[PDB]
Amino acid sequence: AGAKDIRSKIASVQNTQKITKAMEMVAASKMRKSQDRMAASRPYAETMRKVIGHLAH
Amino acid sequence: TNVISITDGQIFLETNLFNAGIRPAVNPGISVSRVGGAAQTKIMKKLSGGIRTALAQYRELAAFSQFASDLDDATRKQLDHGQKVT
Amino acid sequence: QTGKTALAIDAIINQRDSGIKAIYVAIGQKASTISNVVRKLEEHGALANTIVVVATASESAALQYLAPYAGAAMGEYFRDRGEDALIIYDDLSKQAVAYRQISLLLRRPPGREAFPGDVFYLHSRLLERAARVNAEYVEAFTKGEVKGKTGSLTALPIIETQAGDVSAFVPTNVISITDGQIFLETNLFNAGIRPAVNPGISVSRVGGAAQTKIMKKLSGGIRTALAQYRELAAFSQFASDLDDATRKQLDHGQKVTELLKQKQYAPMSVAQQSLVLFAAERGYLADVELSKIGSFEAALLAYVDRDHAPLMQEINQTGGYNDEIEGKLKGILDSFKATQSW
Amino acid sequence: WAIHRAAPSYEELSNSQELLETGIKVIDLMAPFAKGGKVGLFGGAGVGKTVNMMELIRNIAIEHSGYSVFAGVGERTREGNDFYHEMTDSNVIDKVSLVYGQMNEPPGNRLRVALTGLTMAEKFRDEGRDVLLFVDNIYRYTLAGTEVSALLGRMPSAVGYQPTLAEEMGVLQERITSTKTGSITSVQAVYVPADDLTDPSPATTFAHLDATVVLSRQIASLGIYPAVDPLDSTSRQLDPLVVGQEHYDTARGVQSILQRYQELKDIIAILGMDELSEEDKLVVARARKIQRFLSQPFFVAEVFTGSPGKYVSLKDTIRGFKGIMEGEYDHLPEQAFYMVGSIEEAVEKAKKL
Amino acid sequence: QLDPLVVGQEHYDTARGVQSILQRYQELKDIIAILGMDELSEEDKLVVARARKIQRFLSQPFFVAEVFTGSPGKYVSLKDTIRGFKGIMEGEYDHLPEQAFYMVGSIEEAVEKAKKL
Amino acid sequence: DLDLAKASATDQLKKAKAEAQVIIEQANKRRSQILDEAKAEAEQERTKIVAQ
Amino acid sequence: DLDLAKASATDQLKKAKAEAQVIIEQANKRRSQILDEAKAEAEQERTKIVAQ
Ligand SMILES: Nc1ncnc2c1ncn2[C@@H]1O[C@H](COP(=O)(O)OP(=O)(O)OP(=O)(O)O)[C@@H](O)[C@H]1O
Ligand SMILES: Nc1ncnc2c1ncn2[C@@H]1O[C@H](COP(=O)(O)OP(=O)(O)O)[C@@H](O)[C@H]1O
Ligand SMILES: [Mg+2]
Repeated sequence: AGAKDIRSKIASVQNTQKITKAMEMVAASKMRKSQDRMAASRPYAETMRKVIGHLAH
Repeated sequence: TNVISITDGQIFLETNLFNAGIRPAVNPGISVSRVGGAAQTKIMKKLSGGIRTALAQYRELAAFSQFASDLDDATRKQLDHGQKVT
Repeated sequence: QTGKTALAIDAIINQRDSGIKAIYVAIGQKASTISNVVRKLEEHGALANTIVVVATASESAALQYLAPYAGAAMGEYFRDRGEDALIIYDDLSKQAVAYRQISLLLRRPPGREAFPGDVFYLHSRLLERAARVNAEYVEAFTKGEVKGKTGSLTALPIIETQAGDVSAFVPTNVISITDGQIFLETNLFNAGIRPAVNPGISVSRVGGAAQTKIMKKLSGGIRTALAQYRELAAFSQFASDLDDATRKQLDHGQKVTELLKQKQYAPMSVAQQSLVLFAAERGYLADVELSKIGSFEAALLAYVDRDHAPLMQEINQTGGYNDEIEGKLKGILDSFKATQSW
Repeated sequence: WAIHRAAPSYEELSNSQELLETGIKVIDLMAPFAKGGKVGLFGGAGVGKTVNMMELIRNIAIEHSGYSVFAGVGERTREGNDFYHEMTDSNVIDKVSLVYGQMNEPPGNRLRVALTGLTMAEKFRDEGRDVLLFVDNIYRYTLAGTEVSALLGRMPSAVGYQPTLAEEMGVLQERITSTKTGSITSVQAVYVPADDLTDPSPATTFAHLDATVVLSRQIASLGIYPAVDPLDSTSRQLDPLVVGQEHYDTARGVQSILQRYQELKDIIAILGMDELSEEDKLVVARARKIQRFLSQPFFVAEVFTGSPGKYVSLKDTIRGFKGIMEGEYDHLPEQAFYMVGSIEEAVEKAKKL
Repeated sequence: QLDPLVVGQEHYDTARGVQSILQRYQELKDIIAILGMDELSEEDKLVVARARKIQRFLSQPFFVAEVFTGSPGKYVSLKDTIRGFKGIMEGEYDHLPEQAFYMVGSIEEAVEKAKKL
Repeated sequence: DLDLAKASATDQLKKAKAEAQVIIEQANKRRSQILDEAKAEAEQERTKIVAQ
Repeated sequence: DLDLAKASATDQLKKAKAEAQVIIEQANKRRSQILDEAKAEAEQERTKIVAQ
């Protein structure tokens, strides 16, 4: 404790807060790309299940 | 804080900028002139307007720099310009 | 700007009929505000039961410093004759500043936050006169002209504190002189929870001995349940772990806080308060929406004003809680919940 | 007249609580002035402080019959010179008196200038007018009182301020009131040391302020003028008991819409507009219309915009924001509301926009 | 007087165990404040769960506080309290909830209160 | 079962049209209570203001 | 048959409940208006009495 070091803590925590805001913005964008890659994975499995259904049922 | 009350502005010189090799270490956004464009010549008044906004956008997108910018584009162009003027 | 004055003048106004004389001491306040307060006291008819003592912000610091001591001396007249009085000191922090000015102009060596050490003695000797006295003191004082009565002077000092800091010097001096504190929080006030009372800090050292039996019984743990509900909400904001009883604890606490807010200048009698507390803690607000809580009370207090009025007149006379009265209250709330709409 | 007097006595104060109709939509809605109140302008230079001051001087001289006094307590001589030229080249100069305490004068000069302005405003009040007193920095009055007290050698107090700090503020601020003959309203620029609202100078001043207007660099960046911030500007005249329930509900309404819009604008920043429901899109639309409609053209600003200035009565602002909030005028575009005037003028702008 | 020779080793060792856990919980509060608890280590979560139970088990009803709590008061003998704290630190109660430890005289009363939830 | 069901559907269709009315009836009564209490409080207030 | 019948009958009960709030909303609106009128007359009466 001591206002010159307290002011040092405040600057350190402020810098930390900016970077976490940046990580929130990036995580939202990566979520979008990975949910587009998710939809592209559906058609292969869907048609393969229809063929398996045709033989099995 | 007395002399900041008396004068028309300040050029604020930062030691972390000096250590980073920004020399002269003028720190924009906390250094300002209250006279502004009236002092400048027309050509400098015309051209300097963009630099102030460009450097401010660089300050915002500086957080996205170290952690990678691979996740954005238009900003990667704004960041690229901002670093090159800096 | 947290409602300190509003709470104190609404206390004054509710003694308008209760036989307690009132005194309001304005120290360092704006004269416009003082004239507006007096005009609001007169608008509600309380003015005929109050003394008002004024020292405006324009007046010499000595007049401010002696302002609350003058007010105390008038309040002591009623106490020593075996009557009851209530005294408000509108800012003891402004008295301390005025005494600090006079003390420093006399070059007296300052202490913590530049107040003199005499600043405890200043507020101590003032507030320690707000007392209740036994009948032998009243008899001996009045030379036997009054027998067997006991007088009292009740004091509500106000302290304004910077940024909510309850740990600054003068706030902590007065917290150590009084019998409790009501702490008003700007975060609640800005959220529209008004009056913005913060439980857990607030306390009354005297305790229930100040309540009527019915209020004592119906209130009970409501304080600590609200303090815990506020703490649970803090962690519940942070992660999801909802285990049903947490869900019902959160619903109950949110309905109680929505039930405890109240409008300025709308005091409600002990019969009305005891119905409201009965309805909250006997569970009747089950099936009732938060947006309906204010409607639910307004309809309930009109329902009991219309039909079961004689009980209200009984509970307001003697604040007695019996199984007979609990049964009547149960029938009133059962019938209202079942039969009426809001 | 002598500069030194006592404040009005208890029987002289006005037995009523009137409002001042400034004519500015943001102020009269969001931060209404009591007649005879104190207002604090909590913004830095760059933002239109002086043009707002000149607009108030104009409206109170034209649309009422008031005069103004300006007290430059501790002003830079340069800004004193070109404030005089900006008032003379805008025809407001004949309706204001100027007393200037330039910083190069000894401390006793700067302290007493504040009282010289106040005694001139007391004369115009005694003639029966309603008067505006502008104090160019109330912090510089406080600091002039500290410097003089230190020269006189009195023991310091608090954070090194004079021991008489609260008295000297009270001696100024209590003369500025509404009496039974007229009133002095005051608009005071405030500087907060170290950005610290707990420091004795802010803490003493805020006991006296009734309204609080914040000016924003961001709102100016949007091009919205006047650059008042609707969410941090406040007035303790916003209660139903003094301002009435329609005005209170409308001001509370636009505050809620603008606050909700700020949260939605963060959601849009991280996740785009696709996340918004129809209710959210309606809230965002009305919020943009409300934001546009807080702009106004001043008779002082005609030099730049070229549009004629407008004075808007309080009723017309209440009609306008009532309309936009409850979804009337949803059928005409947001740029019809910008810089226009009344809401009746907004629709007539829209018809060919 | 808190010495092995004066109070015996079991008391001394239980008191130093309580301090060691509660200090370690203070060392975790800054990371818990910034990042919350899910980023703690899997036994750091266990320390925090024991420390919060210890904090609540230090609380006690007083016979002079019936005017305030209304709850009946409790007297706890030395042998009974050190057994309770030792048992929490060994984790024999690590399946009760925190609220069970609040305002209870003895550990028995905590397991009984956990039966009442 | 077609004759039972067509009648029972008509019985049901009847029933909602009734019960909609008794809600709207009860609501108009509750209105009338709210407004008459509005007249009562309006008078009670005026008796205070004249004494002021 | 109960298909169209239940849907159209239950919908109108949902409408009647929504309309029940409409009725009670108007009653509270007029209560406010009635309150303004009574208060304004009471203050006007006081204004004339004081002037006299
Ligand atoms: N029950 C209430 N509900 C809503 N608003 C209230 C209530 N009580 C008070 N207020 C509002 O609080 C504001 C401040 O009131 P008041 O001046 O009493 O607070 P204060 O903290 O005493 O102020 P100050 O600190 O200036 O003396 C006013 O707008 C008043 O209308
Ligand atoms: N209503 C308005 N219309 C056009 N420009 C405005 C308006 N209000 C403010 N400005 C601009 O804001 C800037 C700063 O205003 P100014 O009064 O000089 O602030 P300050 O004097 O505090 O620096 C100027 O460019 C001024 O033209
Ligand atoms: Mg107050």
